[PDB]
Amino acid sequence: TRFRLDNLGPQPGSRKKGKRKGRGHAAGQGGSCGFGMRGQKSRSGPGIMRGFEGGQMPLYRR
RNA sequence: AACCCAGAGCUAGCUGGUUCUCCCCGAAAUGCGUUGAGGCGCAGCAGUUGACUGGACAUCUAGGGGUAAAGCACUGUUUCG
Ligand SMILES: [Mg+2]
Ligand SMILES: [Mg+2]
Ligand SMILES: [Mg+2]
Ligand SMILES: [Mg+2]
Ligand SMILES: [Mg+2]
Ligand SMILES: [Mg+2]
Ligand SMILES: [Mg+2]
Ligand SMILES: [Mg+2]
Ligand SMILES: [Mg+2]
Ligand SMILES: [Mg+2]
Ligand SMILES: [Mg+2]
Ligand SMILES: [Mg+2]
Ligand SMILES: [Mg+2]
Ligand SMILES: [Mg+2]
Ligand SMILES: [Mg+2]
Ligand SMILES: [Mg+2]
Ligand SMILES: [Mg+2]
Ligand SMILES: [Mg+2]
Ligand SMILES: [Mg+2]
Ligand SMILES: [Mg+2]
Repeated sequence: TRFRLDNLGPQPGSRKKGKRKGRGHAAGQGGSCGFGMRGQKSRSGPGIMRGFEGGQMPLYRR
C-alpha cells in the first residue's frame, strides 16, 4: 500500500511542541520561568481576582 | 496555654530555589489611584500579528507667551540731600 504506518506524519504548523519552562536559559524562558523577580504574580497559588484593582473601587462597583 | 494523630500538601501580598542548545528583536525603575507605600490594577515603554497611512531627518516661514536679561511706570522695600 502507498500509505503505511511508517510513512505518515502531521501537517506542518498543526502540532507545536509546547514550552517546558524551567529547563535552562537557552530554551528561552529562563530559570525564573518568565515571571521576573519576586512578587505576587510569581507565587505558587491563586492570584488576584479578575477585576481587582489593588483596593481601588473596581469598575463593577462604581 | 502540654504531647500524639487528623482537618492539612492549612495559609504565607514574605525569603530561597526552578535543570539542554542555537538564531532574531528588546525594555522599565515614570504618572494616577489604593486599609496603600519593597504588593496590585490601568496608562506609558517590549515582542508578535493584522489593517490603514507617509512620514522621519534637514531648511525656511508663521503663530501665541512673559522665563533669562532689563527696568522702577504700578504694588512693596530702600540710601543720601
Ligand atoms: Mg532572556
Ligand atoms: Mg541558574
Ligand atoms: Mg512571562
Ligand atoms: Mg528568586
Ligand atoms: Mg512582577
Ligand atoms: Mg498566595
Ligand atoms: Mg475566584
Ligand atoms: Mg508546604
Ligand atoms: Mg482545609
Ligand atoms: Mg538590537
Ligand atoms: Mg520609584
Ligand atoms: Mg531614566
Ligand atoms: Mg480604601
Ligand atoms: Mg480608606
Ligand atoms: Mg504605589
Ligand atoms: Mg509599589
Ligand atoms: Mg522589586
Ligand atoms: Mg508588602
Ligand atoms: Mg502593568
Ligand atoms: Mg532677573
